[PDB]
Amino acid sequence: GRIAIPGLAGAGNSVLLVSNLNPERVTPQSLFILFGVYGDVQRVKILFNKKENALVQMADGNQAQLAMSHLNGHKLHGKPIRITLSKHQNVQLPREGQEDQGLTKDYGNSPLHRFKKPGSKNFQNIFPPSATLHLSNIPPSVSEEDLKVLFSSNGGVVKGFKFFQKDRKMALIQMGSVEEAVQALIDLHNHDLGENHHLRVSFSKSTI
RNA sequence: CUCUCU
RNA sequence: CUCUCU
Repeated sequence: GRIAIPGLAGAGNSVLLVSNLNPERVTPQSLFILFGVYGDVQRVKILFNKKENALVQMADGNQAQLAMSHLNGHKLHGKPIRITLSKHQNVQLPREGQEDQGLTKDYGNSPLHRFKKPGSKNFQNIFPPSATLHLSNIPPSVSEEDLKVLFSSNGGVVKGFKFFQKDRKMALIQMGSVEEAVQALIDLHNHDLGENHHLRVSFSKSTI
């Protein structure tokens, strides 16, 4: 009789097979915002411009499971994303400053995101995609009237909005749909006014 | 000059 | 049509 495949037992891999995307319209940064709220990309391999495919490396297999749970089938920019638990474990990283520039993005020392093992404070603000938003790291350099233009730029129905007088880094906001709220996260998370002064974006725990 | 719930 | 194109 023929031989078997001993590598077929390869589960809990911490990588994701990320497939069926439109690489014409979704960047390593858009991926990084999404997968990095859910579970923290250490790397983003993209194969080439018409493979329609990527091979993501996340912090842990349970965090990869949660990212998959929110992103397998996701509606962004055109095509529905496809995902599975992969078969790999690491990516090689090409060179010191070549092709890692967009096709093997090193987030192992990210400029602005990280996670740890479960039970850390890092997990406290992960919420499922909802029409209601919770917004943070907001500088004195903007007001209510500016933040309306940010979320209106999405197209764009701002339902609701209350600034946080109690703790002035923050606001609560709401949109007319979940897809508006999702694309407002994809847009405005890390919209930079300065070196630490940028928008930070989650879905809400609670209502306005 | 760093993280996120009213 | 589902994975390392340096």
